[PDB]
Amino acid sequence: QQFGRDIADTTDAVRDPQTLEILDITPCSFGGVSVITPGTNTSNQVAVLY
Amino acid sequence: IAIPTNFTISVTTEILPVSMTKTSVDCTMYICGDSTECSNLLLQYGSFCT
Repeated sequence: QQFGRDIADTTDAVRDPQTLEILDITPCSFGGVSVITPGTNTSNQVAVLY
Repeated sequence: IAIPTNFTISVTTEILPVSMTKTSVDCTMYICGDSTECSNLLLQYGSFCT
């Protein structure tokens, strides 16, 4: 077995042809950021939730 | 007429849902993965992701 895929058929892990090791592939785009703000009217401070 | 001479105390269970699972979808990551030009094409569709 040369590579693996998830339910969506997205390629989740591959095998290096030379070393023959198993490497998982994870998207390089974190989109789970939330910003807590008391309002620009009252302050410019924020907190960040990952 | 018919009158009751005794009583029973019945405990009965009623089951009611109150909440779902809070789910979120990163529209861009779902549609285009991490492809830059797919994302550029997706901008042409406006505010659907928002």
